Formats: sequence, structure tokens, C-alpha cells
Amino acid sequence: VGSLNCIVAVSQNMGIGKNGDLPWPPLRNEFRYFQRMTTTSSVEGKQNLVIMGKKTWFSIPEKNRPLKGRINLVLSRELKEPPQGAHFLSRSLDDALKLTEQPELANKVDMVWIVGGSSVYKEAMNHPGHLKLFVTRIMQDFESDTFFPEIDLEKYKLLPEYPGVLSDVQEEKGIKYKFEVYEKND
Ligand SMILES: CCCCCCc1nc(N)nc(N)c1-c1ccccc1
Repeated sequence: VGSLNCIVAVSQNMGIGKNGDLPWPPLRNEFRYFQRMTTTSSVEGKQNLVIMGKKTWFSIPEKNRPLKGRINLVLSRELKEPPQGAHFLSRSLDDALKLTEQPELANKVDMVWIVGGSSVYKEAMNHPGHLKLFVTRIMQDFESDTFFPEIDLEKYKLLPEYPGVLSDVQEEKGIKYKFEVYEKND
């Protein structure tokens, strides 16, 4: 199994969802960036794993579920089988990471991408080890009811650039945004 990563799009007031919907209007190139980054795997014969909480899974429009070309794993203690269209179910992020070393997935998974939501990000971000955060900064305030956890910059370094990630300001539908990559190893 390869690197562990979080990927998020977040407004200036730290919002990531409004009743699960994006707080901002849909941004086509931001969507394309998310698909490209989470799907691209260099290791021949493997796919990336996407891990998400139950609410994040059901916030994805059905036409976009499962995230194609990736192994889709949902976290839930209430669910007793993977949701329709998903591939795997784990009770916790720890169990999901443990599963990636079981024979059922050990040689199948390259990169692991945590795609939401708030509590899953928080657990990943505060667990020791090597972790990167791919953060799209939506540079406006938007009404939200779920939020990204604080990034502790004592441990997460903002990288000066990263291959395959544009470094300059983007704009869609009149909304400026930018792509950042953070890395910790503790
Ligand atoms: C259905 C795919 C939406 C992709 C655009 C939104 C998005 N952007 C970034 N950079 N990270 C994320 N985790 C998400 C996201 C992915 C799934 C659900 C909610 C937000």
C-alpha cells in the first residue's frame, strides 16, 4: 500500500458541506481535479482506495457513485454491509487501514485517499505518521454546516509546489480558488 492522503475543498470559513451539498456552486475543473488526483496511480496492476464516511458517500450524486476506477470503502458502525454501489465497509479508519494489509486488499491498493467527512479527516490528521493533505482553498465565505478540522502548521508543511498541481489562482463561475499540498511526518 502506498501513501495516505486527505483531499478536501474548503471555503474561507472552513466549510466543506451544507447539508452534504457543496457550499459553493459546482466547479467543473475542481471536480476534474478531484477525480484526476484520486484516480491516478503509478503502480501497475493496482488502483487507489477512497475512504469516506457514510454521509460523504451519500452526498455524492448517484450518477457519480461509485467513484470509478478506485476501490470505494465506506466507514460506518450502523451499516452492516457496503452501500449499494460501494465495495467495502469498515467500522473505523483504523479498521479500514488494517484491511488494506489483509490478503483481500494487500496487493490491490496503491494510494489511499480520504475524501470526507469532518470526523474522518480529523482522525487521519491527528494520527501519527506520514500524511499529505490536498486542500483546495475556495477563496470566499459560503454558508456551511460541516467544516474542515484545523490544520496544525507546526506539523503540516505547505509545499512550495507539487507535480500535477497548479500553483496559481484558478477561477470558475466568478469564484477564485487555489490548490495547496501539505505534508507531515510524525
Ligand atoms: C463527487 C466528487 C466531487 C468532487 C469535487 C468536490 C471535492 N473536491 C475536493 N478537492 N475534495 C473533495 N473531497 C471533494 C468532495 C468529494 C466527494 C464529496 C464531497 C466533496
